[PDB]
Amino acid sequence: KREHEREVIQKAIEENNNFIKMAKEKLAQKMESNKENREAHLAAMLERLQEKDKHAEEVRKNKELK
Amino acid sequence: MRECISIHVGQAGVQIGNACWELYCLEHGIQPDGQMPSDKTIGGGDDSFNTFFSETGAGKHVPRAVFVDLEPTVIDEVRTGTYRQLFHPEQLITGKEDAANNYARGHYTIGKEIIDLVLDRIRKLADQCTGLQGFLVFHSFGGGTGSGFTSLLMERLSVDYGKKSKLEFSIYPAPQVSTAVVEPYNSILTTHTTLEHSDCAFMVDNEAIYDICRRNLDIERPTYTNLNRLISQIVSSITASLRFDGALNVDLTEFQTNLVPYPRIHFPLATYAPVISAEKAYHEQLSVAEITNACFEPANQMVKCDPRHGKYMACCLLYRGDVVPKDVNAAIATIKTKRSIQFVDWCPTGFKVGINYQPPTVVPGGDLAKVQRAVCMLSNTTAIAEAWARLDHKFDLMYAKRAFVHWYVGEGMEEGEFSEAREDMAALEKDYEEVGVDSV
Amino acid sequence: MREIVHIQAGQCGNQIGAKFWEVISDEHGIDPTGSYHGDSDLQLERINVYYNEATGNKYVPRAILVDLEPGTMDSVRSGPFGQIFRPDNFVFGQSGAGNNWAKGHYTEGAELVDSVLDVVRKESESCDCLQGFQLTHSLGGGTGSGMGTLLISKIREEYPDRIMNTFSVMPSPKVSDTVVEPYNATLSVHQLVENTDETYCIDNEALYDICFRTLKLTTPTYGDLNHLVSATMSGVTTCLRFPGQLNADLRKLAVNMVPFPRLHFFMPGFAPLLTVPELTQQMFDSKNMMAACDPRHGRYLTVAAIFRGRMSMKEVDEQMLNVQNKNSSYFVEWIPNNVKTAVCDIPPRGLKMSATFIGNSTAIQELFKRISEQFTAMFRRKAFLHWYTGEGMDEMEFTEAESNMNDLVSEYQQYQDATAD
Ligand SMILES: Nc1nc2c(ncn2[C@@H]2O[C@H](COP(=O)(O)OP(=O)(O)OP(=O)(O)O)[C@@H](O)[C@H]2O)c(=O)[nH]1
Ligand SMILES: Nc1nc2c(ncn2[C@@H]2O[C@H](COP(=O)(O)OP(=O)(O)OP(=O)(O)O)[C@@H](O)[C@H]2O)c(=O)[nH]1
Ligand SMILES: COc1cc(C(=O)c2c[nH]c(-c3cccc4[nH]ccc34)n2)cc(OC)c1OC
Ligand SMILES: [Ca+2]
Ligand SMILES: [Mg+2]
Repeated sequence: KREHEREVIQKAIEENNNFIKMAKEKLAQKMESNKENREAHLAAMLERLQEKDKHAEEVRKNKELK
Repeated sequence: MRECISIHVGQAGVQIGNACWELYCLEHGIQPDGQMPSDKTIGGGDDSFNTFFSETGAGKHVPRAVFVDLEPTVIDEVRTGTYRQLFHPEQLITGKEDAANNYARGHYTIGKEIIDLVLDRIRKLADQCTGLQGFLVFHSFGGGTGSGFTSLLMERLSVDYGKKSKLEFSIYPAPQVSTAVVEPYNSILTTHTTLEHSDCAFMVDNEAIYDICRRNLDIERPTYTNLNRLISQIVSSITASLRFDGALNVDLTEFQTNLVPYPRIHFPLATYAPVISAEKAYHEQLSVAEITNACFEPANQMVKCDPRHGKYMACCLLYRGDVVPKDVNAAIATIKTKRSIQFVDWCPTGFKVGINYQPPTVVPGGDLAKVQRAVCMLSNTTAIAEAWARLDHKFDLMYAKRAFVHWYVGEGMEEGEFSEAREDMAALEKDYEEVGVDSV
Repeated sequence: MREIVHIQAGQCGNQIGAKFWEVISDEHGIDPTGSYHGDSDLQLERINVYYNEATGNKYVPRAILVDLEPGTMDSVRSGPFGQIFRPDNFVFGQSGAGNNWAKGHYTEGAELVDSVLDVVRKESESCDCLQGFQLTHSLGGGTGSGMGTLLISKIREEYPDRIMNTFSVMPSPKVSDTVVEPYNATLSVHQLVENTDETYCIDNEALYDICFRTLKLTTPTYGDLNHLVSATMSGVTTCLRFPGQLNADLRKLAVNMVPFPRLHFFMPGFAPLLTVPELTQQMFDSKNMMAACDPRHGRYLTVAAIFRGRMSMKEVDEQMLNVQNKNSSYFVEWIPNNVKTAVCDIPPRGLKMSATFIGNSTAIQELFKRISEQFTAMFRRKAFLHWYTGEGMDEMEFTEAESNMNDLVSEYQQYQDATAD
């Protein structure tokens, strides 16, 4: 019965720790995937805007063939 | 000991915090400068009000509270308001840019810049506690900060404070005072993310409060100030057991044992009475029986739903004022014969009663009459799932078209989080249906 | 502080821009010298949004005034309040675009755009917390249209996380005979669809019809048209400039008005051109729309309405709910609570009660169809295309702008036909 008492409180400790651990890990994965998603969204926006700079210089080079 | 730390997040959480803490001070005789002449133990103490107030050596009684908002407009009014001396400046935390009604900005983009500072300031309050009992979190469902930052904070609080209890006061959205079209989105996202991290949540339907103010206080067009004065009375009735003590005072944790049969079923329905104008209350004194009977009128509930068409799992009555058990028992006996009160077959039908003897206080210039006795009913009814059903339907209408979703994806969120959140809500509605079915 | 940086480009942009600063400076009690002469402290509570405070209690508009045409600088300076703008914020060339979009966007305007971006940079970097930018311009000319959209692209490159708002004046043959304006507008709409977050479609066709039919003004001048524009611009910025229960800003407006990124072209409305029932019915009347579109030819995705003056908020709430019920079929069923109402106690000059309307209606396709019809009438004949290929442009860029605008129309039609069930 003493051995069972030990196992009950050890199970209570292990479940509270496991809940903290998995909540800690799920959050870190959520923040990291969100960071790379938002960065990729901003990078795609600038890439399209930078392709507008390449097309603009191309338009000027064509007029320079005046 | 058993201190409680209050956390007020976003405009709704902050402004309701203003109303609650002003009401607390009037209830305990605390002046706007924090001095409490009746308190003879200078610089400390173990009294019931010390669960919500710490004390400085100069005799100031300081709320165990943190105010957080991602923009400074609302908390700036606290910093320059009537009770500015009550709070140490580090208890009032503001950013520069709000979440713009966007859960993703409150949880990820903007919220992540301030979360560590907020947790540091919370730890400062927790370190002043000799027996910290848990947290009370005030926030809206619909705001980007109230939804996004709160759920981020609740996740971090579970990590930093193991399974220490966390209670919510959550403002459920209503069109009459809505601020954003995407409030159903924010509500479902924060309810899903917070569900595992909250032990008990008291939802407050702004439409229910709006209607009570119109119908009972004869207020033509209620403002936030009208709503918050009523809400603070209901919050005070719920926390009264933590801040006062007496021989018939049942602690809130003891009510929670009865109110939460399964961890996910932790949303009690609050019903409060009486809400009466000073002109109506004059010469009309409402008895224990009358205010108790009013607890079973759906018009007095904090969230719109019909418990007459659901089943009860718990019924708690929290009385304050001139109330004795004999009158409570007779009132309950009458109500049971004459009302539609059906319990599930796996729960006892008895009503848990708490009585706090100090009568309700009203803030000067309000619309509520001062009354000799009031009661707040906390019931666990399957009918509260109606609030989820209405919210989930509004979510479905927009999400079927992916309307406004790009504002969330642009902040790094994925559609999978929307559908994962919505599936959790679908399981929650199913849970409430299952608990109501008879045993086999 | 949530600052907005205002930019006005070209003749039309500088004209409606100057009137905007005149109107709101009066509303905030700012005189032409930048000194405050005010009754209420509601006038100064959110004054950061459009004004910088220099030492000495002087308020200077956070405004950048730009044109390839030198004359407009002097006309701005000589106009009322010309003496409030920062002189370093005047950026002008010597060329003039001659209603040539390619000159504004690719050649002469690109030569001047870096000089403007430097002014944008001092102003943006002084900002406590920048909301974003609001540009005034026309789409029918060359500078405001071509250089305006080039500026939008360049600003978005350096401020990709700020809101880009435009007041875009659409061309109409009733006010302008210049032939190539359907080209300039289509090329501009091509840019605006991709690179702005919210665009107010200020339609010269609608402005003319209101002055002629409703106000009975034959031969309406630009002062008559811009009188409607300044009333509109004051109304749709009221919730940015004054403290309200809604506490509006450019991002919150976009989040709530724009369900899909490309469908960000708003129909403004104003009333009166009175009881609260009259205001609400007029505000939803097609005659009061600043875009020549009939709302009953489409459906509202979202609506924002601001009522100004001393009136019963209960009565306003009842009437707004009433027009939604009696016109249910003209609001989409799959966006709940898509009509929002706000109130401001301070009325504009000369009225005790006014109402301003911001609609995201699928009927806006009527505006783009009208421009598409005029565009294709010329493009099928290749008329005056040498003005554009002469600046180095390739002719299928015209193909793409037309195709992109036709896509915008079809997308508005798609959500007009969508149902909840
Ligand atoms: N009862 C009550 N509800 C409020 C109050 N203030 C805001 N709300 C409600 O809260 C919702 C909007 O969320 P807010 O709390 O204002 O937004 P927020 O938390 O500051 O988040 P942001 O988007 O960053 O501003 C709406 O449904 C409002 O009706 C208040 O003082 N009392
Ligand atoms: N409502 C209104 N429209 C105007 C005003 N001024 C010009 N427009 C319209 O603007 C269009 C032409 O654009 P402009 O602004 O005049 O040309 P710009 O932007 O200065 O560019 P360039 O003159 O070619 O260098 C025409 O269709 C006019 O009808 C104005 O003051 N009010
Ligand atoms: C109401 O009027 C205005 C609002 C706003 C605004 O930021 C906002 C926030 N929510 C909303 C909004 C819009 C549409 C449907 C909605 N259902 C719930 C909220 C909401 N709109 C900005 C304005 O002018 C700049 C303005 O004036 C016209
Ligand atoms: Ca003490
Ligand atoms: Mg806020």
